[PDB]
Amino acid sequence: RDHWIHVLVPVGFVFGYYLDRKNDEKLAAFRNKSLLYKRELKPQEEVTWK
Amino acid sequence: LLDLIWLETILPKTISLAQMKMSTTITSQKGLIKLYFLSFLITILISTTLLNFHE
Amino acid sequence: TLRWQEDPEPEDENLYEKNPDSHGYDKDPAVDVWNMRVVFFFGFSIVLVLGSTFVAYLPDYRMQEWARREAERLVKYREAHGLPLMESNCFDPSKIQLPED
Amino acid sequence: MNPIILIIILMTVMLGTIIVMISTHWLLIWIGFEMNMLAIIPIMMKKHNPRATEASTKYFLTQSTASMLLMMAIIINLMFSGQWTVMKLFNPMASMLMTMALAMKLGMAPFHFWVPEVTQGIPLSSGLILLTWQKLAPMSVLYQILPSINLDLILTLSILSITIGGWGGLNQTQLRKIMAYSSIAHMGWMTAVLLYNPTMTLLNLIIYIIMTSTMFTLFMANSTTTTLSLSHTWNKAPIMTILVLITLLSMGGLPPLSGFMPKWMIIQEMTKNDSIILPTLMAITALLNLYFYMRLTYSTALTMFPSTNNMKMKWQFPTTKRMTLLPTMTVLSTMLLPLTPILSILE
Amino acid sequence: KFYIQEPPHGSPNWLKVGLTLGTSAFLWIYLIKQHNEDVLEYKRRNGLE
Amino acid sequence: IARTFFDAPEKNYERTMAILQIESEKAELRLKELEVRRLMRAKGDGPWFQYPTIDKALIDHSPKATPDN
Amino acid sequence: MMTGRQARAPLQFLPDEARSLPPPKLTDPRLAYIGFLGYCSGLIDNAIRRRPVLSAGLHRQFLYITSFVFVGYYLLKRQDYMYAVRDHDMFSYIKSHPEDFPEKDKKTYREVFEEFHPVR
Amino acid sequence: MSLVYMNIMMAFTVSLTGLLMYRSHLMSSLLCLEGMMLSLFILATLMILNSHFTLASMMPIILLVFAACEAALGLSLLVMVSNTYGTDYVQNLNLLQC
Amino acid sequence: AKTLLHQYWDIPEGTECHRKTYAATSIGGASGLVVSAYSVALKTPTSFLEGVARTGRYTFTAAAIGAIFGLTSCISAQVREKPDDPLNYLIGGCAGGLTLGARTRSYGIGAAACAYMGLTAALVKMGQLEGWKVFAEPKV
Amino acid sequence: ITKDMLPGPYPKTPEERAAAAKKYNMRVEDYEPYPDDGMGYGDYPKLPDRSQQERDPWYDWDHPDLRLNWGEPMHWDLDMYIRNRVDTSPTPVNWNLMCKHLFG
Amino acid sequence: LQYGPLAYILGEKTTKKMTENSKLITVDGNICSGKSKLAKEVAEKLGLKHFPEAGIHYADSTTGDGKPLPVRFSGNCSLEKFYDDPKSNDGNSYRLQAWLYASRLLQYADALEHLLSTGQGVVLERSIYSDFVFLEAMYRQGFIRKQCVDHYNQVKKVTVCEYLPPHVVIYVDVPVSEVQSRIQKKGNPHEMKITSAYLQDIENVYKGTFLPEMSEKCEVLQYSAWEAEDAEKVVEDIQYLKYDKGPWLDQDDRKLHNLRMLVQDKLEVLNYTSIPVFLPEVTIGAHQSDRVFQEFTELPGRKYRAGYNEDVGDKWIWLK
Amino acid sequence: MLKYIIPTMMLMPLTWLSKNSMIWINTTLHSLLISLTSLLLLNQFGDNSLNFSLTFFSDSLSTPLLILTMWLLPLMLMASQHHLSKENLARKKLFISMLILLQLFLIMTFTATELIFFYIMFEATLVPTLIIITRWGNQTERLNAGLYFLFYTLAGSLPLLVALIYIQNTMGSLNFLILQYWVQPMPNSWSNTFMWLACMMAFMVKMPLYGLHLWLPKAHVEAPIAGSMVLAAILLKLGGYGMMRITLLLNPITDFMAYPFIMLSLWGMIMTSSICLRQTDLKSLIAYSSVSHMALVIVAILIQTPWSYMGATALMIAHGLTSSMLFCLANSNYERVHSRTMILARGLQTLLPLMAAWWLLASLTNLALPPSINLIGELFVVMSTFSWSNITIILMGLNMVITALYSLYMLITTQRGKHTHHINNILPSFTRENALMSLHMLPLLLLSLNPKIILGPLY
Amino acid sequence: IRWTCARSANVYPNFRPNTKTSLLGALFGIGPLIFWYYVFKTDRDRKEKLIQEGKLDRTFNISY
Amino acid sequence: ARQWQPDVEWAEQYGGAVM
Amino acid sequence: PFFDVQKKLGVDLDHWMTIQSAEQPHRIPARCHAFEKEWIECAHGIGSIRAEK
Repeated sequence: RDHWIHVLVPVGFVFGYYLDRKNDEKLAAFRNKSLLYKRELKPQEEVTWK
Repeated sequence: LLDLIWLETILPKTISLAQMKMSTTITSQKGLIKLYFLSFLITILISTTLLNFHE
Repeated sequence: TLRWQEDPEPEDENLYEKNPDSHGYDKDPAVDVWNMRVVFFFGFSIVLVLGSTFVAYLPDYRMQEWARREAERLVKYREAHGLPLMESNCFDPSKIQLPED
Repeated sequence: MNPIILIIILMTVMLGTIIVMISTHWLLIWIGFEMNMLAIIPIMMKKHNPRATEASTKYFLTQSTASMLLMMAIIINLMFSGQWTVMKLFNPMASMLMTMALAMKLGMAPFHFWVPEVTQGIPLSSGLILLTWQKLAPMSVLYQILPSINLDLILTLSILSITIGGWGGLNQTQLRKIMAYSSIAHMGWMTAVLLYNPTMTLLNLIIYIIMTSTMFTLFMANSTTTTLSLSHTWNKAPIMTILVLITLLSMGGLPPLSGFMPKWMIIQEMTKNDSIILPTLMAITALLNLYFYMRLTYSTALTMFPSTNNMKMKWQFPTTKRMTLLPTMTVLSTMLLPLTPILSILE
Repeated sequence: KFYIQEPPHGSPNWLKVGLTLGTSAFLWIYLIKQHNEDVLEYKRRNGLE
Repeated sequence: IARTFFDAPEKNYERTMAILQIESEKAELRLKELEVRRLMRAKGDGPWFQYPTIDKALIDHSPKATPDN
Repeated sequence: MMTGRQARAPLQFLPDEARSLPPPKLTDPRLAYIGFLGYCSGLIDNAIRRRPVLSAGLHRQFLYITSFVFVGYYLLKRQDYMYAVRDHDMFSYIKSHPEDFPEKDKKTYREVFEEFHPVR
Repeated sequence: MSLVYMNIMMAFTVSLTGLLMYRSHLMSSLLCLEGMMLSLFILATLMILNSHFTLASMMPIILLVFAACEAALGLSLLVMVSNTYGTDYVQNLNLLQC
Repeated sequence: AKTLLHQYWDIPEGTECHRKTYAATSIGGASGLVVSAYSVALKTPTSFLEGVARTGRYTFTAAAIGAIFGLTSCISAQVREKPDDPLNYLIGGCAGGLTLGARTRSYGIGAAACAYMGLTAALVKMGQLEGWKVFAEPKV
Repeated sequence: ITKDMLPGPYPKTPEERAAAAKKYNMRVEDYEPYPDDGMGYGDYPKLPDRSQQERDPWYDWDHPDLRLNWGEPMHWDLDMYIRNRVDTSPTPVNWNLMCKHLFG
Repeated sequence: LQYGPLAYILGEKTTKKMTENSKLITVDGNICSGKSKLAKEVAEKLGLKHFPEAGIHYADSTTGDGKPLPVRFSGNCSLEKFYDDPKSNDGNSYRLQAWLYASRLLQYADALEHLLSTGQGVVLERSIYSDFVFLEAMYRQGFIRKQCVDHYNQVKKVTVCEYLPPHVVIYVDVPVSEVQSRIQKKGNPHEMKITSAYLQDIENVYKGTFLPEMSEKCEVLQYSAWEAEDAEKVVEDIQYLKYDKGPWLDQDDRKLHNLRMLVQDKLEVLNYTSIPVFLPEVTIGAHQSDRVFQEFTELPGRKYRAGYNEDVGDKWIWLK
Repeated sequence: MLKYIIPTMMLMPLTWLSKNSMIWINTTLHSLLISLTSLLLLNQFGDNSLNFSLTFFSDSLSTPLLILTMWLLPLMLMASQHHLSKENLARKKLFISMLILLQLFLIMTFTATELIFFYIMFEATLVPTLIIITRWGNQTERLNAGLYFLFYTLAGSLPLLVALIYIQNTMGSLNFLILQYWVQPMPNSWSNTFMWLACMMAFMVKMPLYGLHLWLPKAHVEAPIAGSMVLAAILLKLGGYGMMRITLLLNPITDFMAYPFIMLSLWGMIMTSSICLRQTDLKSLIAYSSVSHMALVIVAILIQTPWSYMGATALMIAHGLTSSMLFCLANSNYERVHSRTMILARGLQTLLPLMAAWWLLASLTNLALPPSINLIGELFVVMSTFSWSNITIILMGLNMVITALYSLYMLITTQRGKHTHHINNILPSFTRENALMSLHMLPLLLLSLNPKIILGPLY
Repeated sequence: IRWTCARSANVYPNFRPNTKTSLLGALFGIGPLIFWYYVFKTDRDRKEKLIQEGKLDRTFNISY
Repeated sequence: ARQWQPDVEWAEQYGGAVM
Repeated sequence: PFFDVQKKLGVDLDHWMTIQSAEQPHRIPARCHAFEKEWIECAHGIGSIRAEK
């Protein structure tokens, strides 16, 4: 490819964006446990947020 | 008077002159071992008799 | 007096001589035009206009207008039951234990 | 010097330091110290110059006085304790004598006068061997006897070493004297934290060893002994100037480089013991070390001093020096901050 | 040819290349074997398997 | 914009609660560590600050040349 | 500080109890950083000898990365072991001496009194 | 403590003060250093023989030999100085002031 | 060197100016004696009488510094009617700085010595009041 | 530009005064430096302290707006005495008379 | 590095290869003494390697492809400009003298390396021990200043002490009149601009300061213009010499090992040529040096090391 | 916060593997892409801040600074590509790498929830800035300027490190949220006095405060154009951000301990403003204007009222934009006339009309013309200081004169009058310079339409 | 260039600290600072005394 | 015009026996 | 650092000469064998602080 270098910055965003999502999986200790948003789970809803 | 002279004088330049003078006084040694060992004896005598580092 | 070897200062270059259509970005004309196009496209038509559209349509920034709606509830409650419109205490004075003196 | 004889002498130096490190008897500590001195004397006499002879004579006299004071301390502790086990001493006079003996061995102020002298008169490799390897065994002996170390004496020696090292390095033009005064200031830093947490002393010792090794390796690779040849280095090879700029930046404790790692940790072990004046004073004094490092970086890499006509000839020959572990030591000394908790392996 | 004097690094030292690649492969296989042994030992000790 | 790019307020709320719990536990652990280090430096009865003494396995208990020892 | 803890099993890099802890993952961020350090050292080795930096000596760069990753993995394992030892000693000393660590009466804000300093 | 301990310690002290104040020569300072080593020898063997420390009697001989070896090294350095300036004066060892 | 500071500090502030002045003069004289000993050791005088003159000059300068500082601090603490205040020691430090300027026969050294010695003496009094430690015992 | 063209310290000996007057392109007897009170003026000349409105409005200057010539030693407060700023030109009536009349 | 301490340990001693013919012979004379061919004549009698006299482009012939580089990269001086303008204001005379001294030093290092590595004798012309006879001949003619002589003396003092003098030095005696006759005979147009006083000063410093200087450190043989035409007599004289003078006798294997390690490091040999002494004749400014170095890097086969240049067609770079 | 750090650190392979003719195009394109990406930080809530992980967070104070930084990097890339056109390629790549490293350090300094991480990268911002100033500065005095800047910053900020470690040992944590919920009042003692001084003096130097500002009219002058942008538009605001963060823990000692420093700014912003009336140098004039504006910010922070805090946020953003634009205009004039003195080139409206229009608009935004956000910030600080005390309005009002008295003065001698006769190299304005001016100015006037996104976290 | 170098870069080497320069620096450097500090301290002390005694009119003052 | 770089006297004052 | 090579490797190099109540040639006792023996059996394994207090 003559100009493959122009994928260096965008995909480095996307993978980096994905990393932030993984951090949410490490911070779900109080998911559907906060006193303000404690709510019974809807049918066919395993989690309130991902 | 203020920005170009006095504020330039009191904080940075007096400090710079002090460190330059101290550096010149520290490294004015003639490289004589006799004076170095006399200083060693003075240091030992001061630490034993005056500063009381051996009690 | 004899002095060291040194190149003399070069004369100031004019970009409009060798390129009368120069945009001032580069000496190469194609690189010049492409740099101008990149700057004008990604600066004005990508960040500025779309950023203004994004900021103009922010989803209820800092909950601000929501509070106004809540006020339009609360007064509607507090003017209907004869209650004072605002109390002078933030918390209930019954549930505060003052130190004795 | 024969390569076999040089190798045997270097292993004798290593064996002496190891003997000091691994022994549990005071007589073997003394024996290892004499082994180290006797085997390191000829390395300073590698070139057979009058300056090397005078440097070796001064080093011999200082080490002899230090070893005799150490033996006096050992004998006093023998009399007042009846045992030879390398542990806390049982007399304040013996502890004081041993502390000043090890301070004379390490080059602490006001026993520092030989360090800028001797390092000037010996080659670069021998100076590196001195300023890095000779400081391992006395630091181990100081590590083992810290229950009996007087706090007043060791803190006085630390602040004197730091102040005198900064004010001495402020004046020099020669590189070896600059490294000597920098060494004096760094050992003031290392001994200031010894009685609070010796793991920080180990960490600062390791970081200082890596930095001094990198700087001396760069100087040997460029064959530079004064500041003007280090200025000349920009024409011959610019990458060497970039490396010495980064290493001198790291040696001053400038974050995010690894030289910020020891001293900051030292502060973290001295505000725990509610000592606030001393670490602030030591940082304020280490700003002078940062100053002459900045002067060296100004002369070397941030500007371009004029060169000569014969330097063009040096453009036609690649370097052939065995720059052993230079990239590894350059990387390890500058980008080691994000692995700061690794110091827990030294606890 | 181009150079009047033959460079010392004109041709690759194939023995050194062989030792380099061999010790790199050996270090990698030792590392992955040690990691597998460590994780199996940890799972055996702490009971989760 | 809220559906595509922005996080929900509930997700941010519970993430902040988890963060606060983790750093609160870390801070209490740090304070307990400082207190424990001070106590073991003061008394020396615990596993830290155990400076070495002389091992008693080096003593000879065989009868000597003189009975008075 | 821990000099008496490692006084009955001396000169052990990783003792038996270190096998009771989970080993670090091979995709650890610290291991990746140490491998990046090894790659940077390989690039510097290429640079200071007047070689093409990104081209010459692929086997040397691979050996640099592998050796750095090996040493870093062992050092990380030792680091987590010694931090676990620190935590274990701390909790054991807290448990053994209950009188020195009294539980504090955790009052709410309706009983406590805080002085108000107005900003005006 | 005993009287001879005071006398030996005073001998060590005066030899130390003799070492630390160079007069003209270097051989005199070397002799002062060997006097310090001799006083250390005497103090150590008096303490050892007083308390009937049997094995420790092997020690002062080593304390001689090693230090005596060091003395030989010192002599060689003096000879090298005598090969440069023709005399063992200490006021010629100042080439490293600058 | 610990008994001199103890005998200076056990006198309550603004009670007896003579004993405080004598104690501060003794402390200054000890400091000047140490400085003169190091000066005549490191830099050899050309004659014996030159060395005695330099030692006497340094000792008298530092003794005058201590005497003026102690006298001014005690007088100011007496007349201002507050013993626990760092401003009194700041005034004493500037008086000592003016004494240094009078000894060295210059004005700029006197002004700089006033400023920095007043700051240092105020810091010393603040540390004595608040119990700041420079040689802190290892407690953690 | 060369290092000997920049202003230097206060001249005391007559030959330094002559060299300073040669440097500033003026006669030796017309060159009066500022008094040596340590205010940083150095050897810069003390000009007759007149505004640029007092110059000849018909003589052709090198800078017609500034009423200035190329190479002329400019005043220490030339940025103060330009035609856009404070003027010192003579008035038909006296200064004290103006002040007294306005205040009264 | 194919040689070092490890090769010396395993048994590569330089005393095993040194024969009786392993001699360093230097042939001298005036600028037109006819010494040149005479040295070549010696080189075809005892089987000795003949190094020609080091010019401006000797180092360019040693390294790279062997071609002479443009003069802005090597030397930055001209011999013809010196002959036409001996008192030039750009300091061409001393710059050329310093560059020629550096070239002679490099040639002496190469000769010593060849002699100590192969055991074959080497014939040289006008070594570093006989270069100052030009420099004073400049200074006695008023061509250069005294500080140039001071800088040359400093450089020579710090770089000549680490080498060994030749075994035999051969001097050709030709008068300045016959020298100018030969100069008119050859017909190089810039060479008639030389002066007779310059050649007389060259001869005077050859006879009064050079031959008495190395009379004791090496065996000196002097010949006239017609004894030099017979090479058989010359090799008969040099084959009947009893070498008992100079420092070549007390040379152990360790000393020759150290000398061979010194001469094989070319950057260490030229370490003290560019001492930081700022003279207007040799000091090159920052911008000019930067521009010339950037031009030098752009030459083919010069950007990288001697085996890592793809533009000249080097393969397996990724495995080297 | 990993979605912005990773592309910024991937900009270095982008600028190190590009061709010798397309480094500027690629770097400008991808930095503009990152500036567009930066708008996803506006998800702010009226009660809670935006917390990403244990390491990074961003409330409504850090968000405008982050957007300004990642918008400012392409502007520096476009500005600094004319005086480096003849430069060697490797040094060009090193300059771009220094700019990239500076942006990375800044955007992770503004988001660190823990205070010692903030300190570490707040001082990591020193190295690329100092390298740029002392390497690509033009004249002799760049070395002295770099020494002054570095030593003022470090000598002011080492006690900040000591105080922060003391806070970590005493309170038990340095997380900003934990400190928000665990803050204890600071009583009256000398220890707390020096605690306040150690926490404040670093930001006092970096603000800069009057009397500690001596490093500004050197480092803002000897530096190149991109160095001038970062020096005037982020780092001063970085000190202000640190001041806003750390004033939380220093209550209620501040209520008297801020008493001298306010005066040191309240008089100070007079004196430096008067300096701009008698400055022979254009860059020095802009630097002293920056000193005056940041002193006004200092007063606003020290009186600690809500209106002052929103005024300080708006003032910091607007002053950064205006100072960067003014430095760009001065650098264009310096490139055309090859001298920095203001009186040399006059009457440029006759030759360069559109650049004269940009000069007029920049000067109008400098003297706080309504309804620009400069006037909004200045006005809010004025209301808060009037609430603080009455006579302060005098110290405001006189400043409101003197500011205009230099700004229009800067408009006149550079643009109005008769042109200099002997200067005949006044080329017509390039498209690059005009594009740089428009990209500097149009966001400011657009921010005048919706200012509520820069009014701080307590809007 | 001579004028600019005299106005900016030549002020410090030609400065000598004497009675006139020191008195002018102390009079014009820390004079107004002390004056404004005393004025603002006096006004705010009076205002705080009036506020805490319930004397100052603060009826509609809810924006500060 | 161009960037200033140290001349002979700068290197001489940086290259003496002492600073 | 004190690298305990001897205890790791099980070798004895200088432990026989460290104390006075150790094994001696011909079992010759010192004059203070019992006192040092009692002190050593007290202070074994309790640390330096508890040993000295």
